[PDB]
Amino acid sequence: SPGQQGRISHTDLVIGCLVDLATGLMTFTANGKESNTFFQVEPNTKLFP
Amino acid sequence: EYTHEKWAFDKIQNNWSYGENIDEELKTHPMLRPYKTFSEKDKEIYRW
Repeated sequence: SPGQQGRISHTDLVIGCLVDLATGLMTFTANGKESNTFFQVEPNTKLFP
Repeated sequence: EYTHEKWAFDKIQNNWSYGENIDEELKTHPMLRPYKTFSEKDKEIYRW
């Protein structure tokens, strides 16, 4: 959060990752909100969480 | 003014705010205001 005073706020954070195996697109979400970052990869690629 | 600002900064970052009373539980202090708002006699808390 902007202007957050460190770890004073006792709230958990959840980050989700989505991948499309047919188009090569990887996206991320945080607390149910979208993010501007995205990635594109070539066919026949292996990925590890 | 610097001494006040440093004392105020540490308190405000520990989530303390302005209010009529000095309360440890509710995190309130009446001196959590600009040094310019203090009277000359009040400024003696720092100058003395």
